[PDB]
Amino acid sequence: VKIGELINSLVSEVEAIDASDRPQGDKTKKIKAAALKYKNALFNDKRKFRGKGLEKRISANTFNSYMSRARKRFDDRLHHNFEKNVIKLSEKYPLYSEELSSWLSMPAASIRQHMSRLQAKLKEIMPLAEDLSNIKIGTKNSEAKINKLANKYPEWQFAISDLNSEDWKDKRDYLYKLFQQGSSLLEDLNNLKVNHEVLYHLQLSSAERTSIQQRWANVLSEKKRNVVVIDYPRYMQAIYDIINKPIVSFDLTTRRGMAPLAFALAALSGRRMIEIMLQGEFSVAGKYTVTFLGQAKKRSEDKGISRKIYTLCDATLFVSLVNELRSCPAAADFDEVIKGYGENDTRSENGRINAILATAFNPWVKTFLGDDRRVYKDSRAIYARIAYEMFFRVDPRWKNVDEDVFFMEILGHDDENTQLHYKQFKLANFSRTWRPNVGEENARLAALQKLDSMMPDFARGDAGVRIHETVKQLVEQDPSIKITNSTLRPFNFSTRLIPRYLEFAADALGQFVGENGQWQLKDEAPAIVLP
Amino acid sequence: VKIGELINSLVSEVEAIDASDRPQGDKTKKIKAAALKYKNALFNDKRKFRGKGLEKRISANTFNSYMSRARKRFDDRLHHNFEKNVIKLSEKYPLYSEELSSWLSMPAASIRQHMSRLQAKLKEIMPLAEDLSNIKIGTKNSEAKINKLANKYPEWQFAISDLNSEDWKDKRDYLYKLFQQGSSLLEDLNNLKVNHEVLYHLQLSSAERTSIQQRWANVLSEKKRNVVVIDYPRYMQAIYDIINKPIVSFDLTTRRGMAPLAFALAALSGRRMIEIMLQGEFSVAGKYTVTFLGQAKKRSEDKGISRKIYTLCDATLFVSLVNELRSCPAAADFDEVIKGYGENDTRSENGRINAILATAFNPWVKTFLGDDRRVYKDSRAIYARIAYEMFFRVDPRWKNVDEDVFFMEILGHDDENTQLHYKQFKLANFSRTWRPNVGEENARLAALQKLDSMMPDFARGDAGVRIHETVKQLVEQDPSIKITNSTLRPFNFSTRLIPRYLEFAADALGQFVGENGQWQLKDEAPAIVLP
DNA sequence: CGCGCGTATAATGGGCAATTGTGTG
DNA sequence: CACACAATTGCCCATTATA
DNA sequence: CGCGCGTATAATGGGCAATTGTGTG
DNA sequence: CACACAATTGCCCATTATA
Repeated sequence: VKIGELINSLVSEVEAIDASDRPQGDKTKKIKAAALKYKNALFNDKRKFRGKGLEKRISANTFNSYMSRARKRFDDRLHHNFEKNVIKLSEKYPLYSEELSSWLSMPAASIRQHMSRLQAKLKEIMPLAEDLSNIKIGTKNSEAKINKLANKYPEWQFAISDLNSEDWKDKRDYLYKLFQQGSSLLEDLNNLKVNHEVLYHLQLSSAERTSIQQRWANVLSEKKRNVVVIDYPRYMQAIYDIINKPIVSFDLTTRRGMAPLAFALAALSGRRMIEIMLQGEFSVAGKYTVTFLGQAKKRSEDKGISRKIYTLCDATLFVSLVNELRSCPAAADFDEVIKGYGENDTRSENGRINAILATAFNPWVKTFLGDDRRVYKDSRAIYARIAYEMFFRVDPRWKNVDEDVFFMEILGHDDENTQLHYKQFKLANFSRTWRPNVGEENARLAALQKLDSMMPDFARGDAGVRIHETVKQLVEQDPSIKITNSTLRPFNFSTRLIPRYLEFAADALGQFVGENGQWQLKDEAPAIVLP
Repeated sequence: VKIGELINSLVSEVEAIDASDRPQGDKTKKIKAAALKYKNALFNDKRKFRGKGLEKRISANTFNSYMSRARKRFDDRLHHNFEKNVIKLSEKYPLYSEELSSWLSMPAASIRQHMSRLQAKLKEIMPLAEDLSNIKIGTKNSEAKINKLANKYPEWQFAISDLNSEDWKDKRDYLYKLFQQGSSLLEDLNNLKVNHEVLYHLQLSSAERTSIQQRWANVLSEKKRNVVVIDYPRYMQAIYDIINKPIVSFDLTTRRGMAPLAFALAALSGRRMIEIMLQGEFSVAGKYTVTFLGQAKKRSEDKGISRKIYTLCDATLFVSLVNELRSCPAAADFDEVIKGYGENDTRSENGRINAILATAFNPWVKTFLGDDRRVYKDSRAIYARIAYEMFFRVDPRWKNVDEDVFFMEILGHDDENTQLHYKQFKLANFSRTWRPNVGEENARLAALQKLDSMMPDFARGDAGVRIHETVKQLVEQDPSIKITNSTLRPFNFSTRLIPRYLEFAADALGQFVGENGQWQLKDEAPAIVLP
């Protein structure tokens, strides 16, 4: 292609197509495996291993991203030696042959889910048995302890609660059979190979993995040692000012047009770009709380669970702006953008979206905030700080839980660990009591001071006031609009006259000429407080 | 032994002794390995695998703790196939034969340190090369970028800064040789087996490991969902009250005696018990800051680094109470306690200490705080909360770093991850302005109200006032002392008279009789605010 | 963002011997 | 005061739980 | 407490075509 | 007003960086 490094797509299929025949072949297992590895080194090298110069090969990041891609291409395919095996275990472990055997003819997509769920259940044997190996099996304290502990270990309540009942001894010895069997099953379920043989060769390499994993580890470390202070009210204000402009007030016929609004909605809820723009689903729950579904990045739990999240302004107004944005022109292509551009588009549907919006949104954001350094996804980091500083010590929801739990749940994380990435911001001038503004107008006022004063004589007759009147009218509308030569020509004023005016109204309009056209001097102190 | 489950010690050596001959033997490698595994299953089973009932075997926790022990018994011993190998790599990679070969005849204890340091250095190639593969090797911007990047990657500055200098091309191509060689070295250094062959069999088992690792994961999770609120001033006070009692004021001829003071010192600095009691080393640095050395639990960096830590009261007074405690009787056995009790004592020197102090301190702590549930090491959790609530937004030390960095550094952790265990407490009524108290005396005052009033006629002559006078004198001393029958007999008062008095002074002394002897009604609201 | 592993300390309870506590002869 | 008997301290270790 | 791994999103820049901007014929 | 030429928008993708 044009400025491409690797013809990726072709490559990726050059193998999914090859390794689909290699397993199709009449030859058998021993050699097939021998040829699969082959295929991979074919894939592997092409991208970053052999016959590659230096400043022309892709990066470790681009390498692992592409690997994920190839690997993912086999998701729906399990190890050749799998089923053969699952059977062997049914035979080997009876009390678990209903579940084990219920797998076989099932999609891989849900075997994996059934196996980890089972592994999870089995992994709880060790502790559960230790708890019992400390409980008087007699009817003295059994009733209590049992119904307390039994109700403490869900998928066992059926065999636990059945200890102190119509039966006793025999139903007990039963468990130990579920134990000694499930305990060694796990030992085998853990060792059991699941995903397709190829995957085991489509891995980076200790060398490559280790050094990436350390690099990343370093990047987020320097990050926690470099906080960026934000001015709460300035920020909050600028956001509220976006939310007000009537939906029509701004252009939405361009991908960039919906940047301000997109970033804002994201800045108020803390949801991820994709979540806002596409698969997120909200419904009001209170003035500042809204229920959410469609958390992204979940390695399929399968479940379409809902989490109650905070909203930094009327949650109703929020759900409507999201329903708005999702409609206006710029956002209608989505049902097609997703479908991709051909058999060589390896991106995900969500990825296809990112291909469009990301470039449209980030640039706006930098201007919006002042400095460049930070991006769109900062709305999360920001939001999470606010939500914290705003509701941790107040909402009786977190009475008995620590801050980490808070960041986790508010973010949708499956462990309090990943929220270590979301703490790069510090708030300067925060008040649980902040409120927006009604308004004033530096702009028109200034242009006014030079109203009639020098407008009848600024030109031959009328002109002087007709331009000024126009410019005023035009500013009163958008107290933040940039008046250029192109802004006034559509109105029909002597071309050699407009610029003559701008050079004049230069200070009242707050514009200066840079190394090109006319611009607007910086307004206030960009939410990002300098060092 | 008496109530022991496994004769551990014997066992552990029954093998270090066996597997020391197994490698001594004239037979060779192939079979030796065959026999080592053998040895292990001998160790392994004896503790938790075969020929073991159920409620009589040890726990997964006791199992992994004991494994650590056995493993650690080989620390100073490397793989048989190691040296053989290190050589092969010197040959294989020249530019790294000085370091690789400098290993060989060296203690294992420092080879391991030399290898991870080298691995670390090599793991930085990937990124460093990518940075360069984006730098104009010409003298246009080289000087700047290079001296910026070169000074950014330490053990490379020698070969990096030497790019834009007396030389150019040849010294560059040099790096790529350090790169292509170090890059594949790592790939091999990572795969290289280091520690003794046995270790690879003295492992738990996916089944066993996975389920422990999940259990633990669960225990700390329920923990972050169960915070314990502490009353800042009550707590702080009770602590300051301990610090004041002149060193002589309390018994230190018993291990328990030094509990109050030990817990207090720990409560003021946030250091670990062992750190306080034995290997910690402090020197004042300011009113509230002190420098510390001897951080425990570090898997030898080798380095005796010092970290500046906070102190919750005069850091000078602090360092003196630590120098005090470390002396008084109860703490002098330490130089011998450490040596152990024989060849069958598998504990660590620090462990040997824990064997003594832990039981002596925890019980005091529970009474001290009110409820039982929590222990000694809570001083850390507490401290870290205070230090946070106390200095995060104030000490200009953390201007550009997030809370996690704070907890980390204040704790001595090697990663902001482990500080997720130290957040179980929440402070109720915290003020950066708290101050102790001068004093009052409910006790004596009350006993006073019943002074002469009814003392001359409380008994036959004198007695009435002589006992009361004594009891008063005795309380004025210790406004918190428990007056029992034994407290007054050494003074020589009619035995059938003391109890007659206590039954009387019962309410002024604030004592009641429980299901045994006389006790003291609870004082205030134990620092642990109820739910 | 979601999934996994071996080590170095602190904490709990048992079985005794010493000391605190009560009556009372 | 001294003696008999009830509890509670205090100890150190082998287990067991946590960072 | 300290040490390790594969995936699902968001962010950056290039090469063009369209539109904003300036002079001015 | 219409035309020539300077910049800046706006786009979507293949890379590359982050959670």
